[PDB]
Amino acid sequence: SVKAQYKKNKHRHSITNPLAVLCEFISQSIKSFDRHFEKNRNNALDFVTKSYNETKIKFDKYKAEKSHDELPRTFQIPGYTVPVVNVEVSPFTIEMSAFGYVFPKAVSMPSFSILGSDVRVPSYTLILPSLELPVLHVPRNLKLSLPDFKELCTISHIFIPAMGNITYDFSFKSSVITLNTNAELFNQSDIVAHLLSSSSSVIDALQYKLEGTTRLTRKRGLKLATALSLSNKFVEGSHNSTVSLTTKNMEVSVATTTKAQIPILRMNFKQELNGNTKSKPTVSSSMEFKYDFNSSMLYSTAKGAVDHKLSLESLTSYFSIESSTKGDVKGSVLSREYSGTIASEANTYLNSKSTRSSVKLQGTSKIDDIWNLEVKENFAGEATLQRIYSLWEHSTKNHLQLEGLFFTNGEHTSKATLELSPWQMSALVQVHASQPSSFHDFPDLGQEVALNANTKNQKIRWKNEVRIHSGSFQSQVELS
Amino acid sequence: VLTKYSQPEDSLIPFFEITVPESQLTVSQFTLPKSVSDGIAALDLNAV
Repeated sequence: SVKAQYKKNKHRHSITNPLAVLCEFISQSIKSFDRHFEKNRNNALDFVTKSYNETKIKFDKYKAEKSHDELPRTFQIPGYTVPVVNVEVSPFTIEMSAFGYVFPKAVSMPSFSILGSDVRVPSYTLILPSLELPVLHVPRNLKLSLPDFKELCTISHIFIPAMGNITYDFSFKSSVITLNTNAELFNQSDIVAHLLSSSSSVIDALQYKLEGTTRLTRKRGLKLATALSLSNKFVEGSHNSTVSLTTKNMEVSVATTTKAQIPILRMNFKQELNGNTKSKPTVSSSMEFKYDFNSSMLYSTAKGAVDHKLSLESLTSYFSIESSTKGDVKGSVLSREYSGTIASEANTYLNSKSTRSSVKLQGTSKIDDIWNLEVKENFAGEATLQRIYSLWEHSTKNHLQLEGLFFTNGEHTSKATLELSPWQMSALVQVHASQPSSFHDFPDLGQEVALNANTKNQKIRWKNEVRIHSGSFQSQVELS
Repeated sequence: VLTKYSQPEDSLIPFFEITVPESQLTVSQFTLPKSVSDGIAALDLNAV
């Protein structure tokens, strides 16, 4: 039996969209334009007054005007009407000064009458010096202001459908398997979706229950809450998502918990993410995972957990980001132990004056109790407006072989840094930390570099030392 | 801003050292996604 009916409702809810927000913003822009017009007219007047003073002597005093006179230019555009668009075009008059050459003449105009408002015809009043007299003066005090556009500030519709309920039920019958899933969706104005899947069978795995409800409300902004639960023998799924908008603040939370029931490999994981923004966003990130493994046939078993925590703080005063993770695992293989544990701390700091970031690592791990001590791959850095400092890859290592005659090697660098300040340049470097061992007394090394500069006070020290087998070497160089 | 006549220890050369003393500059606060205006126009982002 299959049902897919739909009581059709073709109506909608038309929410008027308030374009008035733009209608005031454009007015603010026009205000700025008007004041800038005043300033520009001031700047032009500064030149125009001097130009009038210059011209006076040539034009008004000396006989250089009013000969072969020309009538003032006045252009009239007759009015018009457009019934289809319902637009009344008022007559438009444009004037130029006949004296001189095409110099502007004062003009004023209203706007045309139109049906609807997609654009407002610009009415303007323009006053400028006329060359029909030698007198030139700019009306800074009369700034030009166009009519701000009101593009139907409230005539446009956000559509919220009035659809009826969507119903779909699936049901099948049989001796061994029985399935009945119902999905119901409600769309009056908000969204409420619920799903129910029912499976019954003679077989254990084929029998289960799944339930799902998703609820979104829009009357006062989008506020959603989704919860899912699974009832299965081998899978236990719990999932929780809820995004809520209270018309001012933003809440997000993810609470998912699900665990696997596989015999040989039992697993459990868990998700937490709660991004919240009351005034400054605050975000919590904690990821936790567990795993239980055992392969009897392979005689290999291991347990561990990889878990992470991220703290993020984007405060206006400063921005702090903190992250650290722990890769943890223990196991045994063919009666030989598998060791692994990785820990890291990442720390970054930012600010207008100073920023810092130091991340520490421990790769500590070993296989069958061999080749151990993966340690200290850390760094540190700091930057302030006053100075600069750096420490990069100080480390330490020592790895042992448990076969043969237990050869060892753990070569690594020693700490070495750099500090910079005004008038002072200091650079110290110590490196080559090595591990001698069997087979002719493997190398033992080290190296010291010292640089200190104070302009004419330049001191440089260098030293190398080498030890191997039955010989050794040491070199020294000094420049003071 | 000052100028000092000095004979540095690290340098045998006599010098006039023009020194600009440290300066702390106060950046005024400001509003963000509440309502923003820059002297040309004002927009209400919450209204938007």
